[PDB]
Amino acid sequence: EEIIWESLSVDVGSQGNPGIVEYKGVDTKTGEVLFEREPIPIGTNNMGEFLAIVHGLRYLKERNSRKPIYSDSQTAIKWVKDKKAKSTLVRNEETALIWKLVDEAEEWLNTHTYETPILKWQTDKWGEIKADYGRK
RNA sequence: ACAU
DNA sequence: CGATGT
Ligand SMILES: [K+]
Ligand SMILES: [K+]
Ligand SMILES: [K+]
Ligand SMILES: [Mg+2]
Ligand SMILES: [Mg+2]
Repeated sequence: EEIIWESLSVDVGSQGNPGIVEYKGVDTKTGEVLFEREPIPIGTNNMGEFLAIVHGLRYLKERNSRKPIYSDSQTAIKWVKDKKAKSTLVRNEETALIWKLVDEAEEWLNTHTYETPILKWQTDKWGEIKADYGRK
């Protein structure tokens, strides 16, 4: 603790895993929805969590904001740190779109800088992240 | 085990 | 119960 309330919180939502994936980012303090990605027909939870963080980085950088990002995904936080999404999802025609977005997110990370802290949301202490989809 |  | 990940 404690929660850094001046922050952006992101989360994935899905219908199946693998399944339809979407994500959104919210103001941690107010819950205001700041961005929401159109659903992607097939992806994994972790790909979506990764895309949500990278989109947050891009959203904050464009707005000259130094706020941190919270994610509840140990996996996606590590993938962003490594600039490499180590997903097991088959690459095929059905998964081409999510894999294109993941490839492009990695490419963005490899061509841009940021100081944004990427912080673990401590669900066990604080409850569900503010960007959660309320589906579980 | 832990994080989803 | 199933799945994605370290
Ligand atoms: K949920
Ligand atoms: K969770
Ligand atoms: K497991
Ligand atoms: Mg999550
Ligand atoms: Mg959630």
